[PDB]
Amino acid sequence: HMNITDIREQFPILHQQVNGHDLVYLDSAATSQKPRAVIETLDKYYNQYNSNVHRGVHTLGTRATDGYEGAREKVRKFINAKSMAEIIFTKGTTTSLNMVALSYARANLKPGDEVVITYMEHHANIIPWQQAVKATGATLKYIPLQEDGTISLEDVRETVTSNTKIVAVSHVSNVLGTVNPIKEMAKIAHDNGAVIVVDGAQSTPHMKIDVQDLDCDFFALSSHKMCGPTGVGVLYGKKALLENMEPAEFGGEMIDFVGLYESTWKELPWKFEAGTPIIAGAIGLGAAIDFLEEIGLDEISRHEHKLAAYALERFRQLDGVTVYGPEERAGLVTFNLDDVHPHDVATVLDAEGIAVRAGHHCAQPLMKWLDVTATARASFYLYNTEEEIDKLVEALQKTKEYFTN
Amino acid sequence: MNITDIREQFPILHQQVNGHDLVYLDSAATSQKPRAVIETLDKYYNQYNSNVHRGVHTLGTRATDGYEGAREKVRKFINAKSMAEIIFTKGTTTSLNMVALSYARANLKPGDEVVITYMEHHANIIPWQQAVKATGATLKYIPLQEDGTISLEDVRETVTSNTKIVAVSHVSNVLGTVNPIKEMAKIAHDNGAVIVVDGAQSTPHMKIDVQDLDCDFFALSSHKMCGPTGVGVLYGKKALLENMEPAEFGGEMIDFVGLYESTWKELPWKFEAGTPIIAGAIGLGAAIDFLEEIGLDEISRHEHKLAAYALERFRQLDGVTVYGPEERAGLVTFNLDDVHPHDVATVLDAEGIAVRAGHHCAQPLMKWLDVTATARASFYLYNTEEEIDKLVEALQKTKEYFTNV
Amino acid sequence: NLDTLYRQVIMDHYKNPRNKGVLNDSIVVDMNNPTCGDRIRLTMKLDGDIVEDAKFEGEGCSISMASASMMTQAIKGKDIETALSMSKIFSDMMQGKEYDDSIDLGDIEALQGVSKFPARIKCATLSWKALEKGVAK
Amino acid sequence: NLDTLYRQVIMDHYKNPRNKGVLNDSIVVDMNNPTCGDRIRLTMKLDGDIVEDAKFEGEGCSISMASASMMTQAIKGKDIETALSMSKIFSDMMQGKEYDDSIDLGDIEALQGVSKFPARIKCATLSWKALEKGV
Ligand SMILES: *Cc1c(COP(=O)(O)O)cnc(C)c1O
Ligand SMILES: *Cc1c(COP(=O)(O)O)cnc(C)c1O
Ligand SMILES: [Zn+2]
Ligand SMILES: [Zn+2]
Repeated sequence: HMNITDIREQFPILHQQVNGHDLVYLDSAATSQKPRAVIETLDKYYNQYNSNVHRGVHTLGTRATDGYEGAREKVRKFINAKSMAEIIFTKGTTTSLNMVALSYARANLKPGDEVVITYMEHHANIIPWQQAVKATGATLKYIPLQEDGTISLEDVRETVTSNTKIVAVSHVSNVLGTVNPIKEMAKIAHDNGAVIVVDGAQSTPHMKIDVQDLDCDFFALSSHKMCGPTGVGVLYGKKALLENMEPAEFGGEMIDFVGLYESTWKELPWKFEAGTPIIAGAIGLGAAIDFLEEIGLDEISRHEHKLAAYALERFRQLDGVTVYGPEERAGLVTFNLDDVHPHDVATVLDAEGIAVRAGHHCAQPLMKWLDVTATARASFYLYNTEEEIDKLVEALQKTKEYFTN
Repeated sequence: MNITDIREQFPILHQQVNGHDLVYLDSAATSQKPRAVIETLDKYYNQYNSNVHRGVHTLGTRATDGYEGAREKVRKFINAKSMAEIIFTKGTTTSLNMVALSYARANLKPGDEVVITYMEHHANIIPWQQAVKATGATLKYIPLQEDGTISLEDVRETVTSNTKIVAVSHVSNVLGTVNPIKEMAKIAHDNGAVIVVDGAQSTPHMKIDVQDLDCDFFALSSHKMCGPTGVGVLYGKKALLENMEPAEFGGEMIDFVGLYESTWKELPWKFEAGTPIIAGAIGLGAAIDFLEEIGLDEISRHEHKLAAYALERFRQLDGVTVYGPEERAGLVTFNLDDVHPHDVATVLDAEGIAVRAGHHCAQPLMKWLDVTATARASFYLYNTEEEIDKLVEALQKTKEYFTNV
Repeated sequence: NLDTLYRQVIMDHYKNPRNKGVLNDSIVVDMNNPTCGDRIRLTMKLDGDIVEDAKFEGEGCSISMASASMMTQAIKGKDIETALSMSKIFSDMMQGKEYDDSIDLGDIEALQGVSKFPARIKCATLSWKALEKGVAK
Repeated sequence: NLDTLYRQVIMDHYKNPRNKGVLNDSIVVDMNNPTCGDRIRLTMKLDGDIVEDAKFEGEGCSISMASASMMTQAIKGKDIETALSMSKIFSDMMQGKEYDDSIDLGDIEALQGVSKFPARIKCATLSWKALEKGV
């Protein structure tokens, strides 16, 4: 399987020093780095065939259009959507989720209805619902969490009722590392006459996504977390639902006929793509998909499980470190050192060239659920090694000793 | 900087298409990029890609300083008073939609009017259509003079005390007209209305000063001004932005997130939800530096000279009707009698020449001109008189080709 | 030149179109070419499962209008969802692939040429796209 | 090393802060570090044109808390003009800049070290930002 040496060789950003130490990048959950395959995809686009897409009759226009639509097809296959009509390019998971809230939620919520979310949700998958319920007179409800930060199926069945129209849930928590039971949740949503909206920004880079097997109604993901360019992402939605949603934005490219006062929309998926699209980013997202598929997502998953187990074990041998979340997890650990603020922790680590995140990780309610003000988080991806976990743990030990002499 | 030096910076220009030198005359659809911008993207992904803002490691600092330094370059570029007034968006279409969603829908009641023009691009039509429909307001059209310019008298006739919004393109992408924006802003203000300027076609080609223009909103797209795709700017007067709700919700645009309620970040981040367009915005900044080093007044002088040379050469060819007035920006929209512009563009592309054919996202304009489609060559800083000659010789070949049948 | 993949017969259908006009008591589709500027208003009056008359009006390039003309004439009297089979064959023909050749497919085929000039595929497919939406339930 | 950031005086103000509390009839502003974890509530009672007392309550990292302590103490009895001048000097000090050493900062100068750790600028600046909004 994965030869970590050969994998790392393809990411130029990894081969540099920070404060006279080799960079130890453990912040992939905030954003991922890019292989040469992707950056060269951007280069070749701008060097050889940049042009507008679709409305066009010249040679470079054809190449640019074939690239953009070919990337759509790669995304469809990547997440196993039935049809290209169901894949929409957006600016990111945030925009994607907002599109569902603006076009779907505001047309299918009346008073008495419920949107059901989770305590562990990223802000992206909280605030749109907050705004949507307030616009429609509906109600926001939270599925409780178990001790270990996982969700039980019973608590979903208890929280979801016949009044629920929407359940929104992250596939993988970016703080707790939990893999939520999305398939089973989709079934409970369907049994109560609701749709399910899946925030997959944290699952899609690290595990295989099959939207048909998941039977999720909407699925959102961000290119920048999966070795892709910044500024692009995907909204998947079942075709039948997209057919009856109005566009979230209006302008060129998404229209068919424009009169002075009224207009008709293009067919799916172009219905939802107003204006000159994210041409190079979408092509580069397609190149990131090719790269990840050649390695294999099951292989990426196995690598991260091995790093997560190794990290956990080494962290239990460290006294005075609390890790949050369950045993079985994705490739991240959020933690605190007792009596050392996480800003101090991150400063010491960055002085040893180690990059982690400190703060609330865009999950403030989760922080309050954990009874913590802030946390530190190391996250792993296909280019991280056991050696880097050793550096992290040794730096945490130095941090401990440094503040308590 | 001579024209040869300038072309030297754009690798896409130095290639063959159908055995001919590329003759790219479609800058009004999208612009090509200098080495300075592409290398900006390269260096971002090779050296300091990381999430921006709430940040603790070294590369995060460099990424954030790059993103915010690009904001400052945009502010100075368009002479906005304050960074608070510069918002990074996906493009002009998004920008215009944000104004329609957050401003128009909070300031329109029955009886109120939104005033646009017949020459507007779709981006600056459909959002207004949707906004009037949602609020019970009325859309009104400023007529055009027979040569496709706007009269100040026609604006005064159309704008009334009931008008809340006037939306107008700075430069028509079809006619090449420069609309009297400054004087229009004054008439809008006199009638208790704000003005929204679609600046996608002016910003790449002439100096923008929003303080002298006194426009309330101004929208532009990076991809047309030698910048990366997927990024643009919304400028708005600080006092207006203060009282508009965000268009999108999620992380980065918040101060505090509780379960049911959240508070917004100060401007400009209020309007920037989610992981932002990090590499795109830094590369837009590099495009601005590149354009400033050449000088926008010089770019304008160059395009006026190409436009004059093109016009003079054009009617000394029989059988072409050109649309719009004599004094114009660096573009010509035209038709060859009895040859559909798709056929024109096919023959031109066979001689390596890239033009656009059909509507140009201005269907009402097409109907005003009594035409179903048009051809358009557009010029920019890297075009030459020689390429104009190639275009005209190819139009002659096109004529003679379709007469021999 | 290479441009003589604007065949003899194609230019004839552009010069002198076949079923130009409007049909009443009808299935009515209206379509624009995504590559903007070609408009069709395609009208089919059908006798159960067959198109007894098919007509169109539009404005557009030689290819789009000629393909509409050849289409309407090759689809006058057509039988079952064999019409859809013709469409799928046409789309394969544009992509360069070989097809199930000679289930009549009256005339057209000169549009084979636009397997080159891929920028014009949509120009030739407009009329056919209209048909496929015509029979969409 | 790290030793140029976590100076003795800084650690001392973190361990044993000077003006801990929230006090009375006053201007009270509370401020948060966008990089979550640092919260301050600054309390100042102003006597015409001079700050007779400043106190603070809060939680956060060493730098933010220590800077709050040092700041509150270095502003006792100073004028408003002097206090803003101190603040501008502090903000120059966080960047590379040369700054005017007229005007004693006492302990505050120990925070010079955070110029070499830009991710902590905001941690050191929080307390001062509180003052600038205070006026
Ligand atoms: C290009 C253009 C737009 C739309 O800009 P996008 O970058 O496509 O969103 C709007 N108005 C005018 C005049 C334009 O030229
Ligand atoms: C990163 C992330 C988001 C937000 O995605 P952007 O790409 O920043 O818009 C939402 N949800 C989860 C679970 C994430 O990890
Ligand atoms: Zn055509
Ligand atoms: Zn801090």
